[PDB]
Amino acid sequence: MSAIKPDMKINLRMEGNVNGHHFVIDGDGTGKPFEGKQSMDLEVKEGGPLPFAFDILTTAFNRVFAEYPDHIQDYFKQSFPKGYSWERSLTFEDGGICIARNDITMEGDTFYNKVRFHGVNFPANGPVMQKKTLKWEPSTEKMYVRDGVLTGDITMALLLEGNAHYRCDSRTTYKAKEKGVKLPGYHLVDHCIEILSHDKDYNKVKLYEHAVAHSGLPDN
Amino acid sequence: SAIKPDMKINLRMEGNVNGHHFVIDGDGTGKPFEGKQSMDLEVKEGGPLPFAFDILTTAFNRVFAEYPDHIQDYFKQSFPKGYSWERSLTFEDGGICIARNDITMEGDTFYNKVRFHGVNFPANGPVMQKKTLKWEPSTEKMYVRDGVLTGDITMALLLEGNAHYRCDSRTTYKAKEKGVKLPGYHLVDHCIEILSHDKDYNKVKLYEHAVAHSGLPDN
Amino acid sequence: HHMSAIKPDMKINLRMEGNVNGHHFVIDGDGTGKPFEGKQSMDLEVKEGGPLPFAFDILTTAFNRVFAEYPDHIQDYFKQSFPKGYSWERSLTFEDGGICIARNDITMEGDTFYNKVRFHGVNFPANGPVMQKKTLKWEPSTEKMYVRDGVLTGDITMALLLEGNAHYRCDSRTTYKAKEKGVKLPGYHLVDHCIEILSHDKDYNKVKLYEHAVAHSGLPDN
Amino acid sequence: MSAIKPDMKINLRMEGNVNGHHFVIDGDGTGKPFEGKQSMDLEVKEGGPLPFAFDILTTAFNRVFAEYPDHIQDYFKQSFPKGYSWERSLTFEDGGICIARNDITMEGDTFYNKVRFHGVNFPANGPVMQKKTLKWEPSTEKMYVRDGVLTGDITMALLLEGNAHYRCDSRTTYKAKEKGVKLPGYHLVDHCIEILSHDKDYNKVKLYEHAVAHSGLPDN
Ligand SMILES: O=S([O-])[O-]
Repeated sequence: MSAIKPDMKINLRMEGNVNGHHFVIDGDGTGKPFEGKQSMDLEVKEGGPLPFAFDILTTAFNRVFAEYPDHIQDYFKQSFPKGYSWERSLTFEDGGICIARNDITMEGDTFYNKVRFHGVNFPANGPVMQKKTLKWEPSTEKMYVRDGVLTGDITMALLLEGNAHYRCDSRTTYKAKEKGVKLPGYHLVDHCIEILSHDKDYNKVKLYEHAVAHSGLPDN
Repeated sequence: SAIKPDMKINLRMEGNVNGHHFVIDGDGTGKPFEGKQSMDLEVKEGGPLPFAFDILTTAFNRVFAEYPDHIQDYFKQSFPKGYSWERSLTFEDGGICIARNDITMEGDTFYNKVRFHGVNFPANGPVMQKKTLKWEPSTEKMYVRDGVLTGDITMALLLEGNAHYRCDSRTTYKAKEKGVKLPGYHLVDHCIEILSHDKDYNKVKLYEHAVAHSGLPDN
Repeated sequence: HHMSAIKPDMKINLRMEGNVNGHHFVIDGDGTGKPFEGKQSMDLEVKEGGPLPFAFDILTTAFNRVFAEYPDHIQDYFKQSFPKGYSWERSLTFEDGGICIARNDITMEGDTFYNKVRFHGVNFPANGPVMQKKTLKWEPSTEKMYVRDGVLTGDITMALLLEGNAHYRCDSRTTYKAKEKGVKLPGYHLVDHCIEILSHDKDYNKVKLYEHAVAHSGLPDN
Repeated sequence: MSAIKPDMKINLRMEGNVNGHHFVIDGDGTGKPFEGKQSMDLEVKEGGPLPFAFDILTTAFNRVFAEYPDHIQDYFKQSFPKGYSWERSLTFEDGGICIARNDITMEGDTFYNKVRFHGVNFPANGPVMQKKTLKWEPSTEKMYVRDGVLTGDITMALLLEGNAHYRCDSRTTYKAKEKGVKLPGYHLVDHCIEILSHDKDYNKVKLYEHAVAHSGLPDN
């Protein structure tokens, strides 16, 4: 009833502004929604080289690519073909704050992603502006309903040079476009996002993501 | 030098709160040295706004604050070239807004390019339900962090029914010209009010009064 | 690096003294567990301050990461911290302003872990779910373990299930410190947790608690 | 007739534990409730010399001593002779968290303060454990009612050696012991606290505080 196919293309356009620097990044990728895997090639079309760590944008670069077991309601796959949208806040431990949105629509075998990303108050000597990030660590999103809306909260951490970490708290709210899509119960979503390759200045990046929903111990 | 006793304000805000895009124009006047400014606002697009207009109002210029002679006035020292600010508002129910302003001057007019984005406001909360009455008067705590003037504020919106809605504000302020000397720690008292509005806030008259001081016992 | 003297089956002796919103209480615990299976359980008895005027659940995460199953590719700080032991301190920040801090000093004698627990909580609203006892249980969660300023630290996004099927969020931060020199710090990893009140009397003066915890490295290898 | 006299004495005993270090501090002071001023001599009875910055304890060492104007209800002066108590959390930007409680009663011309202070999760290399604090900057408490209880929130900042600042957010709830003390409307309370003198290791400290409530601008 979704018309979500086992192999899907992804078409993404993101425009943003972090600390006054405007950028536009295009993505073209492919994914396996039922396998919870996606990858994409990204190109900074405007505003490169980015004066800040590319990693902070990468979670903005679609929970339709999360493997859901049968015992958990899969709000995202049930949201199609009309699609859904999300809004997120990323609160970093040094006061940097970003918000992002994405409206996901599907035409055929392609998801289209309209992504906006704005960040403010990153310290000049912090690891984001000084590009000291190495990767996001694997994380687990906590998904619950609040005020009739599916919401995901995650304790996230960017690995830095020296193997220090930089903490970020994210909150995302997810909203099906079509009315009456059934909200899931509380669950967890394991995430692992990775930049597989990049040019020296991150004007081109290959990004990979793997996400699996589960109900926690003892069952997972 | 740059800043005259009476001064005009031209503002354009583009925003998106909870996915609703809007554009608001502002034409105003103030007295920088008395720390008072007033502005007429017209929602040019996205009207009527589906959310509390009050959340936008602190984004609608610290050059309009009365600084006393004993405290360095970074804002007036930033002109003619001007300065910019970036702000996050973290509301107690998870709603978060970020805003930027780039302020420039030509002649007797300040030009404000304002952007405002808000996400994650709950549908039955006072913001989406428009249950706000006003920002309470507040005090900004101004300090330097990582070489940047920063202002933090414990803010509270009065709601219908006499409850309050808490927000924490952090603003960073940056002069465009290199070498503007940063102030030491100080406070800025703020009072913002909507003086009038039409029923759906497509037109609003806004007024703000701000005074910088060094706290007790000398304030 | 050395023999821990941690046996596959251990006893637990716990004494907690605390104050939440001005109400003092003392709670004693006797339990047993399997450190290598990451499972433990204990019978708790409120020794005074009973019956508690707040939700018992907020105390439960304070009632030992030595009971967590670690795979051998993740360094297990807690088991190596024995025989001498370790201590932790923790803050719980609840979404409505309630804030708790808690400390445990853990030692081992023979086949028994001894836990000296303190718990202090302030600013919970009178009509909030903690003070009105509207909580059902903690949801399963995942702690993110990492080294922060040279100290092993775990941060958790937690949520209490309430009556009416709402959730009440809490953020926890715990610092863990071995008592002896030479304990190797682990790299970033995750710890799945699930805690549950198995049974209780009407006023929670008596409670049976169980916990299961498993360490892992996240996707793709978990 | 009034329980609040123009010249009052203060008797205080604090017991605390910060980062596992236990301590007991006794305080003997005087103040002028109507002028919003008080001072106290403190002596560390147990656990001295303290291994952390004494300044973090100082706001725990009574809003009875705040000058309130006629047009703002003075909850604190109206709470006596029976008294009131407060509970507070101090959330420092580097993860240190302190909670404190004070139960204040009165006998004759003396206030009795039973204070408890606990802190956890201060980093070894941070300004509290390294004793790099110089003072609390002057601040303004925002006072409002929430769920029937008078609550005060403050954006606070410790000046550090080197002219940096260390941020702390505090929230305090205040509750009269008598039923029927009328809650105030929203208002502000300016505070300044200062250590007037101390011995090298802070085993003896003289502390002073001045507080004035007001309605904000325009008025004052
Ligand atoms: O993991 S549960 O069964 O406590």
